[PDB]
Amino acid sequence: REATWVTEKPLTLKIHMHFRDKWVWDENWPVAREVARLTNVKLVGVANRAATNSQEQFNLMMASGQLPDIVGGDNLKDKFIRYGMEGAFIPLNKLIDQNAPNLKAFFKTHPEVQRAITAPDGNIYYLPYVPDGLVSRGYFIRQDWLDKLHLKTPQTVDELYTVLKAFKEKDPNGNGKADEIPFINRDPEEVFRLVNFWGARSTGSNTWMDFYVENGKIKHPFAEVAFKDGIKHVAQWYKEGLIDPEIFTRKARSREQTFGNNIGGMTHDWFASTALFNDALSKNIPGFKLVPMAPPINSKGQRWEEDARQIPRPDGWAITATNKNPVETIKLFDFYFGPKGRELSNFGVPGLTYDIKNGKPVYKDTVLKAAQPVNNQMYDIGAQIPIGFWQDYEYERQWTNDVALQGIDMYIKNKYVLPQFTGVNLTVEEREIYDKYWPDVKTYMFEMGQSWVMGTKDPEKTWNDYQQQLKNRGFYQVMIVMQKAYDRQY
Ligand SMILES: [Ca+2]
Repeated sequence: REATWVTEKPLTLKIHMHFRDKWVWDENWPVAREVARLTNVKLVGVANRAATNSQEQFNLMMASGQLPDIVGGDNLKDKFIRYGMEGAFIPLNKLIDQNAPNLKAFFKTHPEVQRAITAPDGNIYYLPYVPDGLVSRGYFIRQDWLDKLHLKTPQTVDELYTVLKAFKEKDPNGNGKADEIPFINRDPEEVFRLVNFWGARSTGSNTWMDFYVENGKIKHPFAEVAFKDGIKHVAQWYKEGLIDPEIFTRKARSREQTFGNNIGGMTHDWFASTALFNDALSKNIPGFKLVPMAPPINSKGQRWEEDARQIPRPDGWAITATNKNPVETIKLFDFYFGPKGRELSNFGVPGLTYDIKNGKPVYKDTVLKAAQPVNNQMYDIGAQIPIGFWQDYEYERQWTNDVALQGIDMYIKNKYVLPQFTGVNLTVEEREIYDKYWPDVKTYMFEMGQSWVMGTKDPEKTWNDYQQQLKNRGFYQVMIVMQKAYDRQY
């Protein structure tokens, strides 16, 4: 028996949580078992472990019969809202005010967050993953390769093109082989962000292919003429091999592969984990020096850093209408917003991954000296996972080295980060159009995007057909409701 118990008799619930296309909830996780012990509530996963698409799995579950008790994961906000209104997920407003003091307090002081997760009917259908921090990604380039080739840090897109071209043809790793890949990225979507170099947006926030606002008008990056011209340039860089040919397939371990084998020359990724490669590779590649660099001046004469930490993220978990124990569930959820629950969800297990010293959670040296970035380590034990939790930046500071810190401070000080889209609140009627067309349009945009990048389709020759399809697929119907909602507020 524990004072943190949310129920006297032991309670086990089923959870479907497939996330980031490669992970599933594991009751075996140290963190999970630690929370079970402290709350007397144990969660058992039911997600298909051999799945490669989390979203597909959510749909599969939505059509596999009786739903589990809890559903969680990344990029589920729209599904939580859509099916929440359909009655698949229950409203949490009441449950919170009456049984979740930690959350009621959090929302009271975080009105923007509460608004961001509220549905058109005014109901809260899930608890979000709430990131902590300001900046997210930044550009990194091989300083040792620049020095080896006697090149200066590229300040413009034209200078960058010359640098990447040199990386490709001048054998910087000096093994006499043309094995260098100028630009690499673990996120395929970052290839689309390259259009920034030519004054075109790729997304309005940390949420991929999100809308943005410009002079009181809602716009979507993939529908703009600037994207047509910008993507032509990206396609060219891809054809010339300046961009990793496996950009859409490599994914997750692109850094360990390309930097580890000394063939990657530049990327655009999160500061902390990316800078760590300098420490992880120092022994094998002596001169290895991956450093942050300001965004190059684009075709519009500006240095853009389009990405920023998003608070909250469209990630989290909800309670299904089939959950026979809703009050205990919300209490379990509330535990995560208390001091001990938040600590576990961020650092892992005390005595395992960290220890309390001077009263503060302090990571063990075995974790800090590991070859694997600290967040990857947390994922392995059930921490820093996209459930409904409040991230604590202190967990990140401990493994943010001086190189990363310098880059972070440079971006903050120089204000390269573009204003982020804070979204809009649609009425039920407006949301109906949104849920009917947006999902499929988004899918189509990505597909067209890859085709343009890989040269299987010429953006110039297919633009009119593309615009016609966006129309036929209801994209402009979605755009109109978005604009009506935007004005309804500003
Ligand atoms: Ca080489």
